[PDB]
Amino acid sequence: KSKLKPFFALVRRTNPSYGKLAFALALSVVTTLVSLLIPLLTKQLVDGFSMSNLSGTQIGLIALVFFVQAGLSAYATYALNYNGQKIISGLRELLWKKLIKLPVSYFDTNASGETVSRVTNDTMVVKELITTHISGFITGIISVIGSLTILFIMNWKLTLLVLVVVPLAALILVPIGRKMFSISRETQDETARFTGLLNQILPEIRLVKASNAEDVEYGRGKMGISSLFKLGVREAKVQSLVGPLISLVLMAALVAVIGYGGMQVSSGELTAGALVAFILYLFQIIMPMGQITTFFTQLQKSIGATERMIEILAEEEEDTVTGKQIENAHLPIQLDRVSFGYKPDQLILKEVSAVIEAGKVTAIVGPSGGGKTTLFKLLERFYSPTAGTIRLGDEPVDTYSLESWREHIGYVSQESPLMSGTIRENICYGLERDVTDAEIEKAAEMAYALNFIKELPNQFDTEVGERGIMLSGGQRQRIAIARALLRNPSILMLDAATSSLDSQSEKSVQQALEVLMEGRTTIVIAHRLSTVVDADQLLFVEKGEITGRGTHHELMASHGLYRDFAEQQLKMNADLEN
Amino acid sequence: KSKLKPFFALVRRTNPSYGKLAFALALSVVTTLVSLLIPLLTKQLVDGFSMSNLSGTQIGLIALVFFVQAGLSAYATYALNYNGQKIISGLRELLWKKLIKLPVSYFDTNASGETVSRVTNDTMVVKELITTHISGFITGIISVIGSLTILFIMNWKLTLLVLVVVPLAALILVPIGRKMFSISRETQDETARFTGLLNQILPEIRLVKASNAEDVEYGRGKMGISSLFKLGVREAKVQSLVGPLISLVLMAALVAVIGYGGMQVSSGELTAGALVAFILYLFQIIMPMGQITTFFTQLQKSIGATERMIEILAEEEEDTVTGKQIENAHLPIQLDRVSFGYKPDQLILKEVSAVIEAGKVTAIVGPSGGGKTTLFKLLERFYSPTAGTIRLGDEPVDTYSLESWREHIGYVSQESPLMSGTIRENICYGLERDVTDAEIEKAAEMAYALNFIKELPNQFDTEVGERGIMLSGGQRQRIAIARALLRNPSILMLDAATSSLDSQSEKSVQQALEVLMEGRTTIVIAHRLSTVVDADQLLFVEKGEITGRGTHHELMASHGLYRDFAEQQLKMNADLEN
Ligand SMILES: CCNc1cc2oc3c/c(=[NH+]\CC)c(C)cc-3c(-c3ccccc3C(=O)OCC)c2cc1C
Ligand SMILES: CCNc1cc2oc3c/c(=[NH+]\CC)c(C)cc-3c(-c3ccccc3C(=O)OCC)c2cc1C
Ligand SMILES: Nc1ncnc2c1ncn2[C@@H]1O[C@H](COP(=O)(O)OP(=O)(O)OP(=O)(O)O)[C@@H](O)[C@H]1O
Ligand SMILES: Nc1ncnc2c1ncn2[C@@H]1O[C@H](COP(=O)(O)OP(=O)(O)OP(=O)(O)O)[C@@H](O)[C@H]1O
Ligand SMILES: [Mg+2]
Ligand SMILES: [Mg+2]
Repeated sequence: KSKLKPFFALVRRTNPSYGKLAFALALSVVTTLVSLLIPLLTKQLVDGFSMSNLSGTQIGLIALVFFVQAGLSAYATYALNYNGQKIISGLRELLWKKLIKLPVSYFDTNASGETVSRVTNDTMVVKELITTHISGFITGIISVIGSLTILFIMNWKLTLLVLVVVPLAALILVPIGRKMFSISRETQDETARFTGLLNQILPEIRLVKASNAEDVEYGRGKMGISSLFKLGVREAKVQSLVGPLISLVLMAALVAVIGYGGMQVSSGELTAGALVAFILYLFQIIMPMGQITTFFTQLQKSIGATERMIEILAEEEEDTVTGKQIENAHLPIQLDRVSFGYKPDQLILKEVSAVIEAGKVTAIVGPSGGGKTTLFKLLERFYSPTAGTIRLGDEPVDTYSLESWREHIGYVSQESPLMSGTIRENICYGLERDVTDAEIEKAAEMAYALNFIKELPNQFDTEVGERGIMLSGGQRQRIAIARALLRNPSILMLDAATSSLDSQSEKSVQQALEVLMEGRTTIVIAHRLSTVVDADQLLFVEKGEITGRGTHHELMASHGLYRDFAEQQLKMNADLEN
Repeated sequence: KSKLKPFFALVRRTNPSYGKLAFALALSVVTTLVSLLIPLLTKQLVDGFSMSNLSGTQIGLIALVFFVQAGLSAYATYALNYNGQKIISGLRELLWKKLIKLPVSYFDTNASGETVSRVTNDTMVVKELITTHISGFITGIISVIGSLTILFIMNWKLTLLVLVVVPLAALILVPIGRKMFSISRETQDETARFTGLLNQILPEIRLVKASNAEDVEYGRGKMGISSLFKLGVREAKVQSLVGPLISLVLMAALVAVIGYGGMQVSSGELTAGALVAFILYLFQIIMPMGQITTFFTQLQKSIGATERMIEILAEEEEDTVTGKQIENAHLPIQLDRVSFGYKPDQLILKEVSAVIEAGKVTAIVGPSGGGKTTLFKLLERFYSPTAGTIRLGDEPVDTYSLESWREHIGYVSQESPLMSGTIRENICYGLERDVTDAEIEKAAEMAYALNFIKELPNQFDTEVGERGIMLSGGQRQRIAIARALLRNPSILMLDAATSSLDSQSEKSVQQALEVLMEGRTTIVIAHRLSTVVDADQLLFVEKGEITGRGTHHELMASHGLYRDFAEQQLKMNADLEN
């Protein structure tokens, strides 16, 4: 609560803005002083400099130099802008050091398309306030206090009148402040959701063109713009209510300076020139009051923009803490009852319990929707179990720091996602070492990628492009297997890595992986049982429960379901010749 | 060329801005006139209204009402903002009516993750110019011309001097204009590329967390921010060069009004008060000159921002033109010498020629990297062939309008992409009809989806989230097959639709599809030959060439390769029991 406190804390966590802004403020206050000084000099300076010829020759250069001193007020502007930029740049670094550290559950919950716009399109709203309206506020406040002291030395009562009228402006501007806050929050939310929709539509352009939904999607993208337009005009329709109201307040103050002006008109007003000058300076003060009002409305709008970004920085990332660096990684992974559900109500794993042997092939097999890839996401500690935990040699897996547990496990996903860039920026990813270009090569050959990656310009960059769309549906899986094999991992985890590639490449990659990972522990999902018949252990997973565990022969002889699960399989290939 | 012409054309293609802006301009010019009028009245108005009390009682209300007429200058501001918003909103509709109409080749070429920022983060730069600096320019120009006529009626020569000095300001401000243009273009390009990088990183968060590349990716996201910061400070470092230079120009003009002032000081300067007033009004004119300079620099920056968006609107979309609405769709698709390459140099299809029979199953089978999905992208006219064309009943497929050709062909891709939203927003997509709930069902039951879609809260929305990540890798393929089966298509095209689902679901979906699509033409890719043994025709595709075409038995007996391609397959399943 008290939005100003968290906003200024979020700004003050961007430290190096703090230094030169003082110099900026000093230059601005001195420029404001010289602005207040110029007329008081210039009038009697005209009569004083009656001999313009002689005055301009020697002292006239002063009348030039002060002007370029006005030039050195421009510096203050640039100063602000530089410091201004640093603040928003600081903000982006904060968010980009938080977004990629939040646990994956936050990204299953919040769709990450929108948070990207939170990083890119929100802080650009914080730019305008810091860049201009802070200078506006400071010059306005100093000019107002100066004119206040002036009129105070003019009068003892009418200054009290205006200083009481000002609080009325505060209480009449508060509701517009709240409305600006609410409108800015909804507009920033709407721009975030719009960019999310558009980023989720465009990369799927093949689906749009093929389903013939160009028109429906243009409509659903137009209805998103129109909810910006209204939220981009209603806000304007509130800002217009700062123009009259402020003047309206001065109107009352005028009646005030008239009312007491009529009340004091016997003793006061004897120097009616004093009253006239009072009114003149009231005009001169109504200008900077408008400036201060613009700054307060912009502060409320900026808080309304960043009140959603002020909680992405409070989400508790979770990286290396225990530091118990893994030392063996060659132990059998034990699972004691390990139950887990993405949402807390429904359970997808109901007291699973298996023993992944060390240095052998264990195949998690089962019908779709059974909860296998979620079993790996448990086994790689993306999430954490709700029931009892995993162990290595009777030690819980929460005793080893995550950085020492993900640098030992090479995990090929069901999608085999690629990122835009080179193929040497996806075959080697995050490897702190310099790959040595004999290593990228042995890894690709162990994934049967060296054949197809030499027909193109090279390993060099067949820029895979966005989501690896410049490669096939089989070549990108081969590249993902290569990325997993490059790290020389102790525990391998293939989530159907031979899914979308043909039979020949399947046999080759199988031979290579079995030649390499002989002494290490491997866990493969086999959607078609022909590829894991030789596995050492099998885990039949159905509905989040491990129904049958054992070798292929004993399980198929003891498990009724899996036999059919194999038999139909056999039938098709047993039908191939006849 | 001549950037102002294309920019104003791009704005004028947003018509309904055009109307109320005239009212806005009239209100602004009248407010500028009353601003120029106020002092000339107010001085002798203090003298004439010395009554103090009698003037305020009856006529004093005028001194109030004109102030709220100042309030009705605020309207003009809101007017601009409203019209301002409409322009940028208009722009977004233009781009969103162009981006989803460009042929897919443009999206293979230009990564779409940057064009999304071109739509969302560029026009927000056009907002500031239209919202404020157009009013600034108009008031400044009118005030400058008024003061020019004033000083002209004061003097016949010194006004010529200042009107000659102004062109010097033009020629000294041109280079800053060009620098602002270049900096704005590079900054907009950099923000686009940054948002592209970030949108291609974040949705792959599992890959980042699992490859342990949190630190490398934070670094590659920080190096993107720093190239905004520099491009966001260098621009500021150019804007600061408008402050002094303009004043510097006035400096010369001062010497000018002094120089001829000394030249004419014999005849002129006899009314030295005239010279003093000339200098005073030169100050009063140096203010609006700064305003006009700000507007010109902002115009150059806005052109620098939109000079990349002014060509996305010139890319020649390609939708329904010939209008020869397809009438039969039950003819055999003939392929004449066809050849196609994504880039013009390398050919991926080298004179392919096949005959997809009408009402039968033709299976395109072949090793990965062979060019099958590109053969479908030819057969669905995403791209167009470079060699001879496709035909239906001896008629080229470029004789039928695309809208009548994509509403007849249901095409399941290799990725089976989903979009965030309901499952009833992906099982039925772009269908103009109301999709009864009995139809969504006889569809999702034909794809073996009715079983898993009832365990969850319902068809309603087990929101599949961004890229369908709230569903499995098999459930989303089943949903994609459902989306293809819902449209009741004459030509079906399954690009490995039974890839990532288990054997039982494979058999069920195969039985359902063979029960439904018996009278229609189907084309399936089979990566594992057990699923298309019963197909009527086979197309062995290797390296973009159709090596063997025929039934399974005759081809396997006549084609040496495919036999091994089958035999090894058999071996694994022939090894399953032993
Ligand atoms: C929230 C709406 N925002 C505004 C509110 C404003 O209120 C004003 C009250 C004034 N006191 C009572 C007369 C005077 C003098 C000028 C004002 C101007 C103003 C400033 C510069 C040039 C002309 C004017 C102007 O409006 O012309 C009048 C000289 C003004 C401008 C804006 C943008
Ligand atoms: C590109 C840099 N942009 C600027 C350039 C500027 O040049 C100015 C030249 C002037 N003529 C020669 C004296 C006067 C009078 C004021 C100026 C101001 C100015 C305007 C309002 C209040 C104070 C000042 C100001 O600088 O204080 C001086 C009164 C000013 C402001 C900015 C932002
Ligand atoms: N955010 C989520 N990520 C992954 N799975 C989720 C999520 N939310 C819910 N689920 C549930 O998890 C299950 C998918 O995980 P699972 O491990 O079953 O995939 P899978 O077994 O690899 O699928 P398949 O066997 O077809 O490859 C589904 O039943 C789905 O309802
Ligand atoms: N933008 C692109 N989109 C698709 N393919 C491209 C593109 N650019 C180049 N290609 C080439 O197209 C070929 C992939 O298309 P192809 O039809 O061979 O995929 P595929 O045969 O379905 O792959 P698989 O058989 O493994 O599923 C690759 O050789 C690749 O080099
Ligand atoms: Mg492919
Ligand atoms: Mg799955």
